[PDB]
Amino acid sequence: CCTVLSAFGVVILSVIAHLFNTNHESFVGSINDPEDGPAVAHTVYLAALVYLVFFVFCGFQ
Amino acid sequence: ILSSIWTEGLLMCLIVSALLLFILIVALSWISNLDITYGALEKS
Amino acid sequence: AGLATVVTFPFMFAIMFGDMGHGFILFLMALFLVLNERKFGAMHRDEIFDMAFTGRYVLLLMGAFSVYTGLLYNDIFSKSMTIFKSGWQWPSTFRKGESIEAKKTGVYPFGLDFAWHGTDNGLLFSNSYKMKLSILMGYAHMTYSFMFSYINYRAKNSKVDIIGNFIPGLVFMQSIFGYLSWAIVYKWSKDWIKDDKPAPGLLNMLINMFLAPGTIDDQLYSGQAKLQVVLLLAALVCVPWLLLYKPLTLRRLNKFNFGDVMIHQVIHTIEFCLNCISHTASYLRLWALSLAHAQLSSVLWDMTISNAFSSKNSGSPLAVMKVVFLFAMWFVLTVCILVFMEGTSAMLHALRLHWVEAMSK
Amino acid sequence: GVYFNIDNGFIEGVVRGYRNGLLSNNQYINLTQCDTLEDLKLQLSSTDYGNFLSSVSSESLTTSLIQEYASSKLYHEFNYIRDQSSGSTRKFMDYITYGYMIDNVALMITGTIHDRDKGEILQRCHPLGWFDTLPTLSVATDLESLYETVLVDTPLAPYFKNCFDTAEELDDMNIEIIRNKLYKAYLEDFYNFVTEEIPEPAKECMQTLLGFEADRRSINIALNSLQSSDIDPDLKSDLLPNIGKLYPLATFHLAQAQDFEGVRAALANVYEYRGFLETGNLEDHFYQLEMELCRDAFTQQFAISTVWAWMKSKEQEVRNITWIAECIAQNQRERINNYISVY
Amino acid sequence: LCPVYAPFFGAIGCASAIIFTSLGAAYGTAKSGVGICATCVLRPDLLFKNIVPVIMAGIIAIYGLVVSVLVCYSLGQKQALYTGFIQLGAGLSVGLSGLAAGFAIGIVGDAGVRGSSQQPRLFVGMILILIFAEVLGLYGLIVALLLNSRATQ
Amino acid sequence: ELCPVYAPFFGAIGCASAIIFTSLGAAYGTAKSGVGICATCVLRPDLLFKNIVPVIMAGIIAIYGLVVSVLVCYSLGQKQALYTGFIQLGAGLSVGLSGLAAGFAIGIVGDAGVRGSSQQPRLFVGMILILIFAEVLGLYGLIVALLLNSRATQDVV
Amino acid sequence: ELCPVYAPFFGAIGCASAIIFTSLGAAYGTAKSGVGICATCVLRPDLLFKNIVPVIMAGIIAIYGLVVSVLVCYSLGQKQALYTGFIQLGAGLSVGLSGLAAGFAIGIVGDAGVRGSSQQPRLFVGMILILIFAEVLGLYGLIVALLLNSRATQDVVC
Amino acid sequence: ELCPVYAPFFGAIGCASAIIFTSLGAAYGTAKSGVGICATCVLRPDLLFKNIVPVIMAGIIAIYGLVVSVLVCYSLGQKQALYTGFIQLGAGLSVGLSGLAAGFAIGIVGDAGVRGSSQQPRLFVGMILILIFAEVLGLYGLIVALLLNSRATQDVVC
Amino acid sequence: ELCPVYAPFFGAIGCASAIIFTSLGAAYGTAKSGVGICATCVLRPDLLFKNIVPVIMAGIIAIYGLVVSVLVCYSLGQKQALYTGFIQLGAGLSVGLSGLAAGFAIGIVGDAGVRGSSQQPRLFVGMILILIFAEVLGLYGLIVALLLNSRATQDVV
Amino acid sequence: FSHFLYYLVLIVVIVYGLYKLFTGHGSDINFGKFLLRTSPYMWANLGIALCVGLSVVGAAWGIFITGSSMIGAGVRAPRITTKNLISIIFCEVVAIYGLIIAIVFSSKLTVATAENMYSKSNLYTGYSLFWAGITVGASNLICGIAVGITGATAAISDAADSALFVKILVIEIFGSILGLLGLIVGLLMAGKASEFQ
Amino acid sequence: NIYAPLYAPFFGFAGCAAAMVLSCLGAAIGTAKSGIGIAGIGTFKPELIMKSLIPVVMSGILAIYGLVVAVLIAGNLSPTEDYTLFNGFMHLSCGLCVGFACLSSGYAIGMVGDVGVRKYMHQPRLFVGIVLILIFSEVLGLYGMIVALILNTRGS
Repeated sequence: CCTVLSAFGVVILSVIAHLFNTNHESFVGSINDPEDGPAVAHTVYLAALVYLVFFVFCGFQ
Repeated sequence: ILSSIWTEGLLMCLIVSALLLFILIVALSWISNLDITYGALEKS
Repeated sequence: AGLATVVTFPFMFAIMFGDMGHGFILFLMALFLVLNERKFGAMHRDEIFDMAFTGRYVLLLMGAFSVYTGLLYNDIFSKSMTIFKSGWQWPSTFRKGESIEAKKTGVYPFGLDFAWHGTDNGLLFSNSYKMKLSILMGYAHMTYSFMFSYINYRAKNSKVDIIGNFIPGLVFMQSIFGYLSWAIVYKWSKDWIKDDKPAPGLLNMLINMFLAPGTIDDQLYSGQAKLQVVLLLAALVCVPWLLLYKPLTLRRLNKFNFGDVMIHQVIHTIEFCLNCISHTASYLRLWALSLAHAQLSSVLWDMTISNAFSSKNSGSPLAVMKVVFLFAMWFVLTVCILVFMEGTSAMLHALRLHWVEAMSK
Repeated sequence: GVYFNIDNGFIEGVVRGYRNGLLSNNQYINLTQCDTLEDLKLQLSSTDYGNFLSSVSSESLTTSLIQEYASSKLYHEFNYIRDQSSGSTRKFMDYITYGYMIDNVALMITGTIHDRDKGEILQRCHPLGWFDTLPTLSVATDLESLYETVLVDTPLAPYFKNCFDTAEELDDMNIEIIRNKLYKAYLEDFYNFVTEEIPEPAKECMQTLLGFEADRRSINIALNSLQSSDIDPDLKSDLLPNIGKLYPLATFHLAQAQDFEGVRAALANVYEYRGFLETGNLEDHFYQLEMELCRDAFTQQFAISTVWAWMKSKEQEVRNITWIAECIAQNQRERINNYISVY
Repeated sequence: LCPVYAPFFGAIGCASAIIFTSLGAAYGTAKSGVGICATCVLRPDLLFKNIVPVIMAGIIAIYGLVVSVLVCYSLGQKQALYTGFIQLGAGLSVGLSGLAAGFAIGIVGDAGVRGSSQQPRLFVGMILILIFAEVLGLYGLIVALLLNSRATQ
Repeated sequence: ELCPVYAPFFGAIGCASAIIFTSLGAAYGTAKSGVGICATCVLRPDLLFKNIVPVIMAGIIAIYGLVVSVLVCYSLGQKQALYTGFIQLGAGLSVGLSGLAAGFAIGIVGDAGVRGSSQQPRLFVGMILILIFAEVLGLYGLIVALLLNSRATQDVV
Repeated sequence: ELCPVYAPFFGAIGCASAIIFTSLGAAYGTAKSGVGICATCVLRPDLLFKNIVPVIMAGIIAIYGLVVSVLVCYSLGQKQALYTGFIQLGAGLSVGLSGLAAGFAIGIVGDAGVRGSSQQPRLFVGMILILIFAEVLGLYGLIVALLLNSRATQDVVC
Repeated sequence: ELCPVYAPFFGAIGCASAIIFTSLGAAYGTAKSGVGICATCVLRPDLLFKNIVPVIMAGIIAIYGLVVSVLVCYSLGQKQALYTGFIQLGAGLSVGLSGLAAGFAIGIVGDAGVRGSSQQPRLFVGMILILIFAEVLGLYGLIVALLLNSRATQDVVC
Repeated sequence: ELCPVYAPFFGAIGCASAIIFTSLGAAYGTAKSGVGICATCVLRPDLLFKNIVPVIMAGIIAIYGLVVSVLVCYSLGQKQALYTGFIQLGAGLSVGLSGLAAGFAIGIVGDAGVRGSSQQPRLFVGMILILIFAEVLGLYGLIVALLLNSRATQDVV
Repeated sequence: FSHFLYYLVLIVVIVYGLYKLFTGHGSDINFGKFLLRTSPYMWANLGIALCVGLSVVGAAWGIFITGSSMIGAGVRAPRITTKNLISIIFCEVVAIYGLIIAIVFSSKLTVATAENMYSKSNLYTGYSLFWAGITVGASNLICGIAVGITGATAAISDAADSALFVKILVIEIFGSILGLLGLIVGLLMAGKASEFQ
Repeated sequence: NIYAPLYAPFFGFAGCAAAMVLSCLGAAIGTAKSGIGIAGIGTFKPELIMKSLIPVVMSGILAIYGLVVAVLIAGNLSPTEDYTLFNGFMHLSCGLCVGFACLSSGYAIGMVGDVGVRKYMHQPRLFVGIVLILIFSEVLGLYGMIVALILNTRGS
């Protein structure tokens, strides 16, 4: 079941990292939201790569 | 003023915490009366 | 009744289960069973998976309508979609930390507007919208399933049953809650600010239509005070008429137990006139469970991945394992609660809305 | 009836379902029209007994095997109702079986005086009155070495409070005295349990069902003491229970009842037992009054006395089926309609 | 207007919203788990379909947890009595409702899983009864989440 | 006025009740479900070490109380606010009176389950599954008390 | 101060108590002994007007309460001393809570006496003898309340 | 100072109590005796209307409470003396908690009387006489409250 | 200040309580002994006036209350000291709650002795000998209240 | 032990009232000033919360009373387990009564200005919402318990004979009058009550 | 105004609640305890059920008795009109003397009309006596409603 969670971890976190990179107002637009967009995108995109490693490793099971 | 010891705020904290403690005592007396049907667990 | 169920049960589900993220997950785990229905058909199914695979087409529609209605809402794992152009603009120059309003530019094209997301009074507007949505869809479902009774009595060729049950039922239901569902649409149609008129309250309009007839404090339309008296008399004339037409004309056609017909029609009149009020307030679970699903999907996001978003330690191993662990904790909680142990409750509530509120008309 | 269905919701509705399997008068008339025990089996198979004699197959079918299996399914239904019981209900179910434990004690210690084998005097014992040291009553003869070895760990141990062992071991004359005295102390204890812990709708209609047991046992002790007993009234008054409708004025006159008229004039002053000793079978009078007291205990809803009123009615049903199957197997049909049906 | 004793009612509402709900959920888990353990000694293949009453009792405690978390994010040192008593009402509503719903799920669940082993047609019956007892916690959750939205206005 | 003198009373009661009522809950869970172990391991003592799971899951409730008692104890002070005392009272009661319920449920389910698991060995997995739902009640109380105690001294004056 | 406004409260609840707690002891002595008459005279109905003496002696203590309630009632005023209210409360309690005891004693003795006087007719003179001792307990309370009520408004001032 | 603003509270609860406790006693006397009527007229149908006299005897208690509560109600005033409220509270308690006693007595006597009168026809006169001795308790309470209520507003002032 | 307005309250409660609780004790001692007599001499009615001793000894401890509730009644004034009201309350309680105990003891020993004295004829002397020890309890309470009431107005101002 | 506390609290109340009354300070036990000076939001929120709480504790009460006997009575006669669910429904509607009254009451729950806070209308609409929440929650409690009892009798009389459920459904109708009457009275009581202003 | 303080509607809405809650409590005891006795004879002679629904109807009238006085107390309560404390005490008393009146009358109807209906399956001549005892036990709440109406008209 880790491959399903890992595929959603690729897709959802890649979309979230792209929405932090382009300064989308549903993620950056508030005062309580983080200030720097690509600084959060750089640490969400690496998590997308980590879940892609889990998806490739559990895809050969 | 209502009182100096039994003020307007203490005396309505002790009504809220009496209603809540009444509901607590009732619910604990419900859970205390909970017994297990032992005959449906033995071999006999 | 299982031929109008085939659309209305997934749709009354989707009104309670409104989200493009959970809806796409449910549609995907249904389409997995639809595309693999040949390997699963020749297989021993235990009771839970036999229940899930016997209805592999109820879940495909329950996902396909949930995507549509969660595109009507802006609710994609409790987030908004800035697809279209907004009808609200925010002021450009304002001090930091103060409360500001938005000025209306236009109206949002398809669905609810995305400037209601991080909003203090957005939940009041969503309460009003979803309450009136539940009222109008319950009205539509009840007045659609009430015509099937007329088609039944017409196929049985019984004009006595028509004039005794359908017509006094129709002009009792439509004269009260058809008027309420019309009044919601007519309040939505008028502007009430450009006209400089007070916006009427529709709860204490229907309260005062039965208590104090003819007295209208906030006028909603021209000729309201004399048309509501006509609608009140049309509703009150059908309480003796639905109770006294059919037994007194079955007794006249014997010139058969009159006690078994009169008592049955009294029970039918009391039950129907009770249920016309008791079901239009029971369809507000379409707003209740939708509010519960939206607020739980919001306060799960805010506790799990709103903590994982930080512009500090960008690229650090601890700051990325934070995001990995919080996404895993978010995803298993969404799947375990907000899909399996929330959409099952929405499924069962759209089920009882058919078993009671629709299969009694 | 507001706190009943917490622990007793499922228990009553199954017992109320067991009540609907009581045979009515038409289902008894359809049994009296049978010609063979096989026809009676097939007639019972349409009732809620259905296929209880299925492992018999028309050859070994006697009128005692019907009484065995029809009562055996009563006992298994009682055990199923008892296994789902908890708290005061389970204790109430145990107090019912204590009166069968007393009969099995008094039947087990008479099979050792007569030196009958222990494996055959236990198949005649009652299955509901089973305690784990019941076969070990075949170890001693006197009362003290059967109490102090076996009957201390039994729940019949508080009931040996007046059984005076004068070091005479056992004849058949004093085992009946021990039986009546254990049943006397048991009726006292179970009446005090019903009065103490059983709730109020199941209290008043259970005190009457239990005082009837005490009155019937008082009349049977005071009437069987004429023929096969020569005892003093001061020793006879320790055998009569004091909970019933009949105690404070009439069991005194039943204690010094030396003749049949000493019983009859004592039971003429009580209002609902007069006329029992005049005409007809007295045992049928007591069973008819038992069923009329068990019928109007089902009419009160949220009561645990429905278990007592069910199992005594189902025992009377097994007795009526046994009487009918005894009539249609021995070809005597002069008194086939002597069954008792209030349902 | 905003006294010093005003966050007592909000803190005790946040307390009671999980206390009474966990008491109800514990009764619904324990009493209906006795029925599962008593049923599944003679017919053990019904073990994982009789597990529904303790799951519904857990959903009750989740409904109480939601109100407790959403009340404790609106507490402050200098809140008014309006916010304090509206958090108290939001606690009492879901508390009494989860307590009642958990008692009802516990008393219906063991009877249902006992009747389901004798009659197989009573599984749908006990599920349809327990769904009515489940949404009573929702009926208190509605008032709790409505009184939460009127906290700071 | 914001920081009165009687303000550590509610904080000390919150530090006490978090361990008191979770010790009551864990004591009932150990007691009721240990009577069942001692009754059903006189016949089958080979499964003595797997019936111990109701006792362990009961004793987790006392650790839930201990964590909140330590975290409330290391936030007490002489001149703390009355808000802090109210929050510590709420966090003490939220762990205590919820772990009491969790311990009642663990004791009842464990005593009903270790007695039925010696007659049917397949009931053990169902017992573990019910005891997880009984132990997450105390876990939810722990979550509520930690979210209160993080809010206890945040913007206090 | 010496005759306050709340002073007739104790006099009113002493006028009320002397019939309340007296009549709910007389009711026990009537009911508990009347279920002993109705259960005994189904076999000996010739003793019906002879066994009814416990009910009569339970009705006498209610008259003992009535006399003291009337005498406390006709000494009430708007402006009376608080001493008078205390004395009238004491007299009302002295009649009521001792006539309650006398009624309990008459009720417990009377049904035991009438159920036993039909087996042995020489127990009736013993029932009367025990029942006079059980009934004089209310007469003692009436004596105490009359000696209080004679002291109520004797040397009161203000 | 002498006719305060909270003064009709005592008269209001005195008007309430003379219905509350009196209807409670009358309800006990009707219920417990009607159980015996419906339990003995199963096999004795002709005695169905002779046995209503406990129930009628208990209804006269509620009529006693009704009369005193109406007569208190027509003396409640806004500018009422506190003495008048105390007297009306005493007169309400004196009817209520004595009619409760008489209702207990009639309810416990009357079912035993209709259970024994179905078995012995000469026990009916004894039942009626014990019920007269039981009803006279509530009659005493009504006498005390009518003598007491007549003293409210005699010499009231301010 | 030494003689307040509320001072006759305690004296009136003492004068009432002197006879109220002794009437309760005498009622218990008369009731149980009367049940014992009426149940012991339906067979041997020759012991009717012999077994009347528990009823008489229970009736004496109500005369013990009637003495002190007259001696307290004739010392009640409007302007009396609060010390006098306190002593009269103590005297009323000292007779009342001791004669109540004496009545409990006489009522238990009385029927336990008259139900057994119908069997053994010389248990009557033992019954009287135990009832003397049960009636000197009320005598001790009488002595205590008579020593109090001789001091309620001795050196008062 | 509970009777000992009931007597101890009563003795302490009598001793405190007589001590406060004898010393000329008996007006210090002032229930009217207690009503004037406590916050109206306490009474309003307490009435709303007890309305929706005590409707649900009666609905859930009736649900287990006529649910456990429905499942017990359905063992031999399983043809009741769907038809007789209207007895669950009749005792479940008393919770939606309390819910739709609690929301209508919470609509009257705004922020009142501190200068007119203990006014006539603000205190009126605290008292009205308190007692109109009590009279709806308690009425739906008692109605839910009565409908549960008369549905538990109906669930067993249905399994006895099928023609008895129609005859004993009428008793459930007369029992479910009560929650609707409480629904009416709680709307008439808070009918003239305004918002907090 | 010292005779019309602002806490006076507390005792008027308490009169409303005591008039409704205790009267529907009495009505519910009277319909539930009697429906137990009606359903108890459901199998034994089912034809006597529809004739025996009278202690359910007479129990339901006791809720109308509380409904009338609850409407008539709630109609005298407005935040703009002056409302004396005399009026509030009077509404408290008229709700309190109808609530326990209907409660006692419902207890009496519930205890009478299930024993009567439950013994009525044996003797069919009981029905006139049962209806008569139910009338005597149902006028108990009518007495309290009469007192409540007179007291409402007096206090306003």
